Amino acid sequence: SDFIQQGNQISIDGKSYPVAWGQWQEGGQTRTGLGDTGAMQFLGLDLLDNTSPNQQPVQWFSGDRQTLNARFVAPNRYLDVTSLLQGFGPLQAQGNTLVMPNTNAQILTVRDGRQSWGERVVLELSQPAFWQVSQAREEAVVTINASSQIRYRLERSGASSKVHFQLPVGYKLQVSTLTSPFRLVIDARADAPPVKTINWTEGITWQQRFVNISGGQFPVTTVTINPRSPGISLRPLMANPTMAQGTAPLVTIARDQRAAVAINAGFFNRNNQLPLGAVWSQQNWRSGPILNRGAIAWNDQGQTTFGRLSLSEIITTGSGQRLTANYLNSGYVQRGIARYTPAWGPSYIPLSDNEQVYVVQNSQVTAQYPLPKAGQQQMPIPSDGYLIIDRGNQIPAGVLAVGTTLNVNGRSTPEAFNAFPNGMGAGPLLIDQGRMVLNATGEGFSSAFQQQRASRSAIAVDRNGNIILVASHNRVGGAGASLGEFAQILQQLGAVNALNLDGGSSTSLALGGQLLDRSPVTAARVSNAIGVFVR
Repeated sequence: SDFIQQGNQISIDGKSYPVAWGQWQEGGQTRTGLGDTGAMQFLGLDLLDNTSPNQQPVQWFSGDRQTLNARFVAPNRYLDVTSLLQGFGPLQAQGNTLVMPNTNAQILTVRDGRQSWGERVVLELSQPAFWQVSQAREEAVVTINASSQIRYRLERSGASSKVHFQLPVGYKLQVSTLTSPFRLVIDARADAPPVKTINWTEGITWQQRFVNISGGQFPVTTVTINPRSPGISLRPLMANPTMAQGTAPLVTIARDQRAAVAINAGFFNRNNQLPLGAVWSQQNWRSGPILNRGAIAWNDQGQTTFGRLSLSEIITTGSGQRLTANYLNSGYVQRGIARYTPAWGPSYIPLSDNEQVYVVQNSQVTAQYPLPKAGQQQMPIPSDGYLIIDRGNQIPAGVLAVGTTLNVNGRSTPEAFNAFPNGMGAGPLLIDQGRMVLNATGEGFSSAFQQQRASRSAIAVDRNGNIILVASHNRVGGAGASLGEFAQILQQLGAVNALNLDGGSSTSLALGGQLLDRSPVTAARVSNAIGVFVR
């Protein structure tokens, strides 16, 4: 009931882009709002530091800043762009797609020059123009809806133009606008993007900062969430919303499952798209913990706990015999007893050779089969039961005869984890009660993993019990953080407890269904995320 019309696409020069929009009635007028992070990325609005979440000062081919009204309609923060774009004629929707107006801009000159921090390219324009920028490693492109050390080249695209950049390693583009005359300014420099603090909605703040440690200066993107704010909840989100197998871009997970904020989360096997580590929500285990790895758990009252999590399930038969299962709904393969429930999916395919499967339906064993190969073949998982998988003949003969009744009882360690209905494993645990506790070897991470410099993701809590989602990439003029450096970064950010999440190309942080920290083309498909919902 918030909108008369709404959609998830805008069209510019005949091409559609993923931007949330809505139109409503206000003072007898039709107003048009665009998701803020979407307007920023696909129109080129500079979002300036604000005060109240309902106000958003912006710069976009303006001598004076303009303060746009902002309204939140889950999962997005919509900026009222009606006045901003008034000169270009009434804004018209065509179903799910808002058609952006023709600004009739032309590129008049292109000039470049050296600066202290790199190089600058200036496009003089006849009118304001929508623009976007994408970068993958040393290749960058500025797309503008205007007709026409570093190297750059213009490509004409009808009513639009693209400026293609080949950049020195470490350099990024910082793009801004000017007036008198209208100009798109493209700066190539290593110390980017600039700092920003946006009060986004009640209980959610987005920041872009430089964090200095001994090892260098790291641009870091954060979203800080007060989990005690009314209507805020967090949920783990799987690429496939109803099964364990699958990967998808984080930004696609965020959009499709309507998360206001999301960060990539758990480790996975990219070869078979299976989860490796704990994932649970509303006491439903999507994937079990492995290797006593770092984990966070929480409830909908905003309470959290951190620790190194393990889960054991005791299976007790109708005679009283006990079996211990150490793997649940996991892509992680070791000798031992594993269990697969409907949370895994409709079927199971053997992950190792010479497995034994016991089919359980309504708490009774109904069948036993060998799964000799690979696999190769496919056991259905009963909707009213589960599968017990024996890897390495750990189950004594006759214990699970057809007809045997079973009870399964699970318990987490540390004991405190049993209180929390939602959680996410990853690792390593980096900070605990203010102290540096990194022990990657203890959590089973390889030597190679330990000496790697990479993009990093984390979830942390500060002094106030606010949750911080953190994405870091390369330091200015250098590599991504080591695990120790990342721990120092998080300590600098005020983390009292901090969990390392999956990093590298997996690192991605979405707000209002747009990536904040990197270009979408550089973000890998991931298995799962932590999502923030505002209701």
